[PDB]
Amino acid sequence: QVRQSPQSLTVWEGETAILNCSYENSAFDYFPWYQQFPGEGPALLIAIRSVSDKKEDGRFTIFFNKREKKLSLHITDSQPGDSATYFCAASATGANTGKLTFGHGTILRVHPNIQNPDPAVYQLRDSKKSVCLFTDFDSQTNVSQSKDSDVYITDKCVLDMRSMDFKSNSAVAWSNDFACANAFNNSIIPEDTFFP
Amino acid sequence: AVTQSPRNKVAVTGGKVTLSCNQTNNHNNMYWYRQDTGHGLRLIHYSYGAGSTEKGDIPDGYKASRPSQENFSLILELATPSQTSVYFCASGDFWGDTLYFGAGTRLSVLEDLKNVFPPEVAVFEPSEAEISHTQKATLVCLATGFYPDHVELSWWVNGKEVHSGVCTDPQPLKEQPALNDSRYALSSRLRVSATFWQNPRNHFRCQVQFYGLSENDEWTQDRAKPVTQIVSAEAWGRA
Amino acid sequence: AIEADHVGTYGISVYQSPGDIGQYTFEFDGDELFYVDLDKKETVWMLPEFGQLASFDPQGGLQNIAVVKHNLGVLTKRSNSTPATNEAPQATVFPKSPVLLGQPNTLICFVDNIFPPVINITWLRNSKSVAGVYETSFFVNRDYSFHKLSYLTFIPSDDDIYDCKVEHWGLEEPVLKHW
Amino acid sequence: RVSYYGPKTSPVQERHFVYQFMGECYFTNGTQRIRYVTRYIYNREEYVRYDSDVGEHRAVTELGRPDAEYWNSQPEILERTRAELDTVCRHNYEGPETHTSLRRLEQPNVVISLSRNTLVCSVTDFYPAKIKVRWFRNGQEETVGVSSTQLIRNGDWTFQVLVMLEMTPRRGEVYTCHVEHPSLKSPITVEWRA
Repeated sequence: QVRQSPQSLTVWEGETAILNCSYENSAFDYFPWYQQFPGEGPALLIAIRSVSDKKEDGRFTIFFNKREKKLSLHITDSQPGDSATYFCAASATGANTGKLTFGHGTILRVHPNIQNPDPAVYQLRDSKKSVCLFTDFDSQTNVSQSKDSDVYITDKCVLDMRSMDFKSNSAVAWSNDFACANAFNNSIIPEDTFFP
Repeated sequence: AVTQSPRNKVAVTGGKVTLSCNQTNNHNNMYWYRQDTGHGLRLIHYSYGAGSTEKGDIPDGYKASRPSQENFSLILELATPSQTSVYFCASGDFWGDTLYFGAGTRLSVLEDLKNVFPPEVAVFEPSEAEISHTQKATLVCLATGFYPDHVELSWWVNGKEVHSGVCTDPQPLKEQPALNDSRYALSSRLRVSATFWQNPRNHFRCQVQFYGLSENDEWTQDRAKPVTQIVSAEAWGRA
Repeated sequence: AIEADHVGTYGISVYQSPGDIGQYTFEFDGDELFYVDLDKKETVWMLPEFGQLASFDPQGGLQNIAVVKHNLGVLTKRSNSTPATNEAPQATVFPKSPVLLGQPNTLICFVDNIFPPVINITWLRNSKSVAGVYETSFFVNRDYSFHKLSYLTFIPSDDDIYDCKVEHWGLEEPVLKHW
Repeated sequence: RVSYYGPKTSPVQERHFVYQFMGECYFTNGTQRIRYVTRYIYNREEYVRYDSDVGEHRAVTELGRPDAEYWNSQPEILERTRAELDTVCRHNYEGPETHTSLRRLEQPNVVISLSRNTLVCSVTDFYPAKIKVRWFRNGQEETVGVSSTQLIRNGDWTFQVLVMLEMTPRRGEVYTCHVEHPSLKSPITVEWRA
């Protein structure tokens, strides 16, 4: 087996992500770390061999401990484009098998550093249902699902207008006697939020 | 590269499902994995070359086939709902150290086709308060009541697909997190400058690619067949 | 050749086409440690005790046979399809222990200079086909020919003679080896 | 347990066609001197080989030049083959062979019989192959008329040698067969009273 901790990690833009792996069978000598983006197949990110404890590739670094049978992938100065799953595989290459046995992967979410937030909740028009949009909040806050059913509170989202600036988070809530002042009452909204 | 086929498929229990994989890298080792949450990547079958197949960790239910150096095929002779998953093909060289995975195949095995619903798309125009508090305008798109989560959501501004100022939720949401056949919804956001939204010449468009039934199935209900189709909703600029 | 104390002959692969016939074996100091049954995809140990003392993942043999099949295709083309030369085999029969009436014994038939590695070795006691026999994997010789040994558990009685029947392509008609 | 690693057959870029490969590990003084040799044979004709005393794929015939030059060019192949002196030979010796082939000790079965005159001392079912067999007649080493067979490899990890003595049984004589072997704390003396 190959065991990866923690099952999912969340880091702020700039900090160092530390994804941990550990294997039982000491016949393992080749450890490739694969990376997978949503809607994509995984692709070899960075691989190490038991002979060398540390492999460096710019931002990425594998630390290998043959004694304790433990590995640690470090990503330094993480960009929000590192948000992805990281599988840690191992193989005893001497067996000439071709089988790789993968870990279950850890899920990396990299929070974008916001420099100027103005969190707010707006209401939008159906055109052509009632939807409430929660924008411009700092990445620190956590949007939690609705308390009761009939209400659909989606997860945070990162929007980047290329031309001017622009990083901004946003979550959408909608139902079908709901309104917007009470939409995210069941989440921790920052005390200085706008309700037009 | 390594292209699997088809990339989305819906099949009833008891039918035959042939997942094809082609690889143009002149590799010899080929693999059929599947991905499930909590269980990582689990190898189903693999083949060292033309004519031979090897049994992975989970050969039960599946039967490989390698008629060529390029082609490696999974076969599901009697589909089961437990085989509903995302299948991944790969290839490598002899003694290779890199695996070359394919794009992906979302496979839905279902007891009844009646739970296959296309989505309903509706664009929500931005609040005047956001325009008059930030000088920005966020349109929000909703694709609701579709099953299964085999959709792809894209924004089209003035006839060209945009990415700047776009974000879509990572995974859909269940409209009733209790029923096993609960349909899904997905929300996306496109933010443009206020002065861009206030030119009523500009039209913003929300396209939802829905992967469902095919022309070679049978539909036995009073409504339209939920084939693989585009569903879009549009909006224009204002004052 | 090279002089040494011990000689492990690790990873002996053979492939022959047409027919898709292979063989993957390990040897040590002349004796076979195991072979990888390519159809059962399993390591058959010569001595079971060894199989309980060590291990060999038969998949390594499978991939190595795949590689060798590949190399065989390429080298088949590259030599303008120069086919293989057949080799006249040479058979000798003798018993495991010295002959003795009614004493359970093994009648060994050792056939050498086998190429290509396709032989059909039949036992003929009272001029009638017999078979508790056991035959062994092909052992590689220094000249890259092969020798194969077919044993035969038997009880000697003065009544019936014995001959080894060898069928091979280097042989116009089969060849019989009396005893 | 311990595991047997094979060499990685490096890959190349009616009638019958035969291809063979083999990896030969030559040990002296344990692992104090290992020599590793991989051989690529097409139709009984060795055309490429890697000899660790050389350190590089050499062609043996004209068919081997493409593949030798190729396997030399790519370091992923070459340095891996070079390493297979430690990842195949040294590994297999220091591990699975130590637990199997190098641990096998089968004591020999010494049995004197009289064929008709000629005494036959049969030594059967032993491993490994080092063994000494000396006749005595009334306690004096006989080296005349003594004819031994070659070392016979039975094919089940057991050897067997037959040592015939020519003699003439005088009543009261005492012939002994003296057998030394590394699976024997003390040597074996089997006697035959005339």
